[PDB]
Amino acid sequence: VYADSFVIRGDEVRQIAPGQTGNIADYNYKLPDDFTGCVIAWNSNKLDS
Amino acid sequence: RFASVYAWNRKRISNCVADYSVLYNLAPFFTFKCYGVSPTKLNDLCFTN
Repeated sequence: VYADSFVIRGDEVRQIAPGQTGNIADYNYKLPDDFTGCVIAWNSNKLDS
Repeated sequence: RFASVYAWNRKRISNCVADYSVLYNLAPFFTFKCYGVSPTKLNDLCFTN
């Protein structure tokens, strides 16, 4: 089991779908299309800002 | 000013270069609802109009 956690600005939360390009993903971390697993995402404006 | 539902405005675009790379961030395109053509590979097809 591998949990990979980070924080991204809320404009492209739905871009992290596998096999998709995007400036926050194609130059930081990309995901293979044959990936199996789950995605969890939520807003954290008040804990960080 | 935009148009009404019964009087929507219709514009044909021709004789230019389909470049949606700058259309990614600017005009952020909140909907990924493209089903006839996959929007990730939009730049690889040529449209007569």
